[PDB]
Amino acid sequence: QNNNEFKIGNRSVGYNHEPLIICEIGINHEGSLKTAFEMVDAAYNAGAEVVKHQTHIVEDEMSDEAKQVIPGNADVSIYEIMERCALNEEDEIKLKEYVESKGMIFISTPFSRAAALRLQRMDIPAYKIGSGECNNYPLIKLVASFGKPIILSTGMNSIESIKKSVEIIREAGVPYALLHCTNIYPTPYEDVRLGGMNDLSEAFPDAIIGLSDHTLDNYACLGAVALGGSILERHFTDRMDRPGPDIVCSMNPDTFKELKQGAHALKLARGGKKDTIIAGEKPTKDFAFASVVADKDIKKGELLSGDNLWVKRPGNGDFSVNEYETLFGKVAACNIRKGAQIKKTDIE
Amino acid sequence: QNNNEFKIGNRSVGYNHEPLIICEIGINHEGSLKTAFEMVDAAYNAGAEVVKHQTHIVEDEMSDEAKQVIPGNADVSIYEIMERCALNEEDEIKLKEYVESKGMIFISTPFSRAAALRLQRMDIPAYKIGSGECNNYPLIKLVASFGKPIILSTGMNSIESIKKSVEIIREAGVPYALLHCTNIYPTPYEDVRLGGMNDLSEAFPDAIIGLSDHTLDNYACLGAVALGGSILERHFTDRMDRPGPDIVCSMNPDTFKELKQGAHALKLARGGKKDTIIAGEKPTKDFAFASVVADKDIKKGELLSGDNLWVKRPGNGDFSVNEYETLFGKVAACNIRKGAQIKKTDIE
Ligand SMILES: [Mg+2]
Ligand SMILES: [Mg+2]
Repeated sequence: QNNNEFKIGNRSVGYNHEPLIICEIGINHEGSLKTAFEMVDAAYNAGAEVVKHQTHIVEDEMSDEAKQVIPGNADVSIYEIMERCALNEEDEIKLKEYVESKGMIFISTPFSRAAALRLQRMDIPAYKIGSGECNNYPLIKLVASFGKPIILSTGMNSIESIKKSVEIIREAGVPYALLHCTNIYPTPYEDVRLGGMNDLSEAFPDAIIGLSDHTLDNYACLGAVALGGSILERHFTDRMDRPGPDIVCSMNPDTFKELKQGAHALKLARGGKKDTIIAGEKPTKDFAFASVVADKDIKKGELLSGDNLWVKRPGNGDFSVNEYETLFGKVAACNIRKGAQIKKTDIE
Repeated sequence: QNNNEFKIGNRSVGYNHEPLIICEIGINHEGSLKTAFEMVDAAYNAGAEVVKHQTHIVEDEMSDEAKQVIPGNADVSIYEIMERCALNEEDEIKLKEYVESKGMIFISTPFSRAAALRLQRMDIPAYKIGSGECNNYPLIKLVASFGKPIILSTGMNSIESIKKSVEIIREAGVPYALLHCTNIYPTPYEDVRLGGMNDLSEAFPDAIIGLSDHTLDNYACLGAVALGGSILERHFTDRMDRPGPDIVCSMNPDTFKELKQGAHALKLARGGKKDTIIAGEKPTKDFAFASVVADKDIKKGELLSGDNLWVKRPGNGDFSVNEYETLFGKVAACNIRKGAQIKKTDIE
């Protein structure tokens, strides 16, 4: 595929590295630092490498109009949901310390100028930009000016619209990833369109490519790895009985571990070339390929033909099945017994 | 990808159809028709559509040399294994009837001229050709002359070598599939090279493409489906504690069902295009996209600038974030309150 790569802290990402699973706790903590810690613990104990937050400062994120619009996966205004689940600056700092105290990488998605500036003050190692902000060129300009790598979700946006955000990122000179994404909560399998990842890599040859997913299980992400994806993001919860509008499409510790194991296998199995010679097949080639044999008793002086020659395993005969027709018309230099492999000494 | 398709009996196969899982009982029955029936039952009860056999007539399959060569996954000669597990013509006919009595499709792999002729007499709906015979051009010629579709495994062979077999198949005028395959029992993940499927489809645009697999689990096949594969073949057993050299890489009823369910999800999720507009994202676009707002109180007559304008959710404002910079230099036609969306009536 490609050899693009960059570092998030000490963790390299890209086609030639192990796929990175981003555990998006998001708003799943419902505004409780204690709940967030329980989810951070569950992620740690499951083997997570990265916990991602969402940084919500509602007054800079939304105008008063947001109090009258309802998301497809809720029954109250987006403003109410965000004001309910937002952690304040003091608590988010503690959350980052807690994640890092567990040896994991902390990143977050700013949904506003104020949030981006908060995260720059905390000095996070990379920035996630959500699909809603993929076309927020002013906010992308700000985040790119921080000089850290950017992971950009691309849901709800065309290649043409994405080109403008990538132009800004390239101008700031930071490496970046593009996550294919579909922003329906939850997303039907039929809307995932894994082919969109190929479209992104074709259009943006310098991007690390991955998938942000909101389906009900791991299949989409496993397919993303088979296609060459390097970053996988799903929401994460410690328990599936938690309340919250994103819980239903979340992984838990057990399904995280399943994704991690499947991503490892598919990282190994993906790519490569048909024509590569595999040493381990040699014993099979040696017995499974066919050699030319006599199909009847052939007397000295008789001509070899398609009527007195055939081919049978194994592959150690003087003439392989690929040389079958070249023997036609040759002269038997001695009697040849039916069923015997044709020897170089059998022909004149 | 493509719209190639053909019928195996009443079952259409190809990119636009449900992936077909071939339950390869093979030599797993260890020569016992009773055992083969138990495996056919297990496949039926698990939901299998196709049971595939192997047709071994050892005298036409192997010369005496085969009694001295040992496969990588056994400790006796290939001749001994095949003579031990082969079903005679009477038993194979009963096996085909039994499979069909269960509503499933019966196909088989001939390893010899005599076996191919036996299967033509039984009138099977399609022929599998194993990777060992992919370069057995004489045998392919014979099988292609039967006028039934061919499913050709391509392990241990180059594209160049495969082109000669496909030429023969095309000349006979039958539709065909190409299964990418690696013939190590079992196959390490790192040797699967799922990219080989892309190589085959590029070289042979008229082929239905799939995977024949000998890994220890379903990951390779699930990746094959994500990449567009239409046919999946794994060995199949009723129970994993059965003896036999291929049992260890076999699926059983539970892992068959898991593959069937994963292949369904990935058939739905695969392919497609990034730029497709998804109706279900519309509610999210409506609240998640940003509109232009006043970043400070702006007095009538003042000019709009990057210093007194910003952007915030939701997306119902008169000016979207993509129009942000076009407002620069416009004149406020009235006082504009900090935080308000910019209205078309706010500018001269
Ligand atoms: Mg999300
Ligand atoms: Mg096999």
